[PDB]
Amino acid sequence: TGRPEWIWLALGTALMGLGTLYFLVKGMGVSDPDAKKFYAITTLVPAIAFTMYLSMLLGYGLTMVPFGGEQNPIYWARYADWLFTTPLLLLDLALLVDADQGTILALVGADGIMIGTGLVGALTKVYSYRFVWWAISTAAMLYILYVLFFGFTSKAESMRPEVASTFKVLRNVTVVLWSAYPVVWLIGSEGAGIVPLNIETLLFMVLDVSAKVGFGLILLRSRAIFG
Ligand SMILES: *C/C=C(C)/C=C/C=C(C)/C=C/C1=C(C)CCCC1(C)C
Repeated sequence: TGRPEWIWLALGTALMGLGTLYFLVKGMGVSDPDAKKFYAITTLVPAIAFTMYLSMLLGYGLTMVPFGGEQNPIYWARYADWLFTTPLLLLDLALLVDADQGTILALVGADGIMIGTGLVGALTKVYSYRFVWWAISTAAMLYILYVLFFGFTSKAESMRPEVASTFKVLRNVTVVLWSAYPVVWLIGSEGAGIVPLNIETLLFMVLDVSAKVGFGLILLRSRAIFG
């Protein structure tokens, strides 16, 4: 097939794999129980991304959805990735500030809605309705970000500065990166079709790699993960 976006898919696969192995190696050397917890969650995130980037590189996770008078190329494997990686990242943040079970449940649930309506919108055949689903998915994301910014930051204040400071950074990287996904979707192949797929794939790999390996490097190198 040789689609123009394959090189970014190859690069995404490469970065996710390397990040996975490094976290795995670093994770199985640590003896602290809590640190092990964080390591297991954070290593699994890029591990899942790697498998999906690899599948997409190999030609899977792609479907032609008709709308706008065109046969549009929609990479659905992405939602198969995000369905599990986004809540895991959320869990990392939750464990960090000792969030409550109710909070976590509500965040993971909002997250499920976000990815769920996102895919439904990415698969919808009525052009205008694709944006209705997109709109709902974004509303869910803003709920999650609101909670992370207003709820979590507040509870991270019961933690040590080292832990509060690590959370701030992770929270910040998350707010900035996550905020970017809906915009990429809106102007890319799933939406307005302004930004071509090859470029769109490039933007997504940069956000995904930054949001997973970037996020993991920051979290796993901190002393805040220790019991
Ligand atoms: C490793 C992957 C990460 C951190 C992915 C984050 C993905 C999002 C914040 C995705 C958000 C979306 C919307 C707000 C609406 C349209 C569809 C999505 C799923 C692209």
